[PDB]
Amino acid sequence: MLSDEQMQIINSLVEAHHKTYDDSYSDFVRFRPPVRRLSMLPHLADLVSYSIQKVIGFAKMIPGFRDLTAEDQIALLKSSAIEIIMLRSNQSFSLEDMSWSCGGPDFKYCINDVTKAGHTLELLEPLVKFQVGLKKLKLHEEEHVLLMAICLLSPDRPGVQDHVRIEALQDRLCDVLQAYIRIQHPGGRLLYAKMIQKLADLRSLNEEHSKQYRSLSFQPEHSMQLTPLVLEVFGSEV
Amino acid sequence: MLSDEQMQIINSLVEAHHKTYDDSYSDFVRFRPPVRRLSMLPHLADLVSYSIQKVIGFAKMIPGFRDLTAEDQIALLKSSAIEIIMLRSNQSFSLEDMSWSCGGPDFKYCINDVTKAGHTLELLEPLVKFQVGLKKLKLHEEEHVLLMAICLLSPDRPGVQDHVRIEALQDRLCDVLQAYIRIQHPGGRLLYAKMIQKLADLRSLNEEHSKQYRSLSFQPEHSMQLTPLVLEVFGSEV
Amino acid sequence: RHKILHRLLQ
Amino acid sequence: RHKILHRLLQ
Ligand SMILES: C=C1/C(=C\C=C2/CCC[C@]3(C)[C@@H]([C@H](C)[C@H]4CC[C@@H](C(C)(C)O)O4)CC[C@@H]23)C[C@@H](O)C[C@@H]1O
Ligand SMILES: C=C1/C(=C\C=C2/CCC[C@]3(C)[C@@H]([C@H](C)[C@H]4CC[C@@H](C(C)(C)O)O4)CC[C@@H]23)C[C@@H](O)C[C@@H]1O
Repeated sequence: MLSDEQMQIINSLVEAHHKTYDDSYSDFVRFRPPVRRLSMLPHLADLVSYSIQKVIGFAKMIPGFRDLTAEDQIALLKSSAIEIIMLRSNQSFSLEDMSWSCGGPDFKYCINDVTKAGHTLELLEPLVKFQVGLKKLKLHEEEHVLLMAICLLSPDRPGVQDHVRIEALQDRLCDVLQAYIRIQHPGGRLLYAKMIQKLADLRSLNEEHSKQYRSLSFQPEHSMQLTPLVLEVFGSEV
Repeated sequence: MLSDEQMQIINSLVEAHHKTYDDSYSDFVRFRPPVRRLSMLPHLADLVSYSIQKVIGFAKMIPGFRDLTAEDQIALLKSSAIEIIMLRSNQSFSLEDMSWSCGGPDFKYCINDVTKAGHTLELLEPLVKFQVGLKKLKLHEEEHVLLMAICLLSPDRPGVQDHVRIEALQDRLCDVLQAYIRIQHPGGRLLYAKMIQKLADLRSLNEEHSKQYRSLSFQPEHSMQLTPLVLEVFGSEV
Repeated sequence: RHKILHRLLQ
Repeated sequence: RHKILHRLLQ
């Protein structure tokens, strides 16, 4: 069975995620509205900016993260933010419509919408298949949040100084997860390895997105539609 | 009477302004919506960004401007943009409501709205009185656009290299204006000097706004709400 | 620089 | 730098 430290970690991560994920999606009206060249870019830029703020808020509540150096926190966030957004977005994703539904049909994004923000099927098809594969895993809340925290704490990001400590935190989390699946997830025998596979997938998605983003943000007429925060976080200026 | 060069200049400036000022204000729906800390800042940031794009489009069609060096064009724009926005905004201003009406009441901005984007009465009261004084001048279209072009071409901006040429263009415009008022504006005997006074007022408004903007943009939690273009243009990084 | 990031990390 | 400005001035 699980320990009270592991349990407290789970409770912390769940509370953190609840504090930074709004299931009402009521904030979305504050974004530059959707439009259907690159009509969806203002809206999706605002969406992603909002989401980065959320990921930061979540990371600050991961046990041990805000004990890391500001440099390490920044490096971990700049490397992982896009992956955590991809992960956390599964919660609004639907196997039925094969797309993300955040309230009304105004805030319902299919592949074409994201095409209208500069991206290609080389990213969007793998992204969608990742979403579907991940949704079919039917993770518990506890597992979802543990996976985000784990993704965030990978020490093999560029720019990371304290490899050993970061890897320590990450390991503690992985033990928490493996134990949780052992004791609490019936028929979850094969689950942990699948989740780890999903982290690898995220690395590939990150790679592709970073190329396409590099393409987009190199054109001033498109980058001007981005937000300051997006520009900072996805920027290369570390 | 006026000459065909002066007349062609007037025709050019009018066509330019018509091409860059949308009287329907139909683009406003694309902005982050208004809200009534600093609730109005996202909306007014988008409004101003949009407007800067417009001022740039207008300047590119001023006779002689796009023959200046990129450095001089940038310097003139960074120094004058806020003033041209203040000037061009008179077209939506109303003496009745003492505020700017751009279609529906959603896009109707009074002093309080602009207070909710970080500014104080030290700027807003002079700005409003400037708007009212300028509106009471009842300028012709031709005079309005000439005044914008003239404001844009002041060579006594910081960063300006080719003082003599810029001052030449500006002088030609001023002759165009003075003649226009002479021949075409009944009872406009005192008008030119009043308009020149309004340019001075704009300098004071610019001064105050630049201080308050410096204040705002120094706080990351507010500057993150600004747009890339706004940050560039009002930025000090020339 | 990372002004906004620093800020948001309190 | 003025990337956006340069761009917009064609
Ligand atoms: C971001 C979230 C949600 C959806 C995320 C989506 C669906 C729309 C398209 C998104 C934003 C992808 C695209 C590729 C984004 C990533 C960055 C952005 C730009 C800057 C245009 O490259 O494009 C990433 C996750 C994709 C909705 C909801 O679950 C909240 C979650 O944080
Ligand atoms: C900008 C325009 C219009 C209104 C302009 C207004 C009314 C709302 C408040 C504004 C935008 C002022 C405030 C002070 C702006 C200037 C910059 C901006 C920030 C960045 C918040 O300081 O605040 C400048 C002119 C003021 C409407 C319409 O006439 C188009 C015109 O271009």
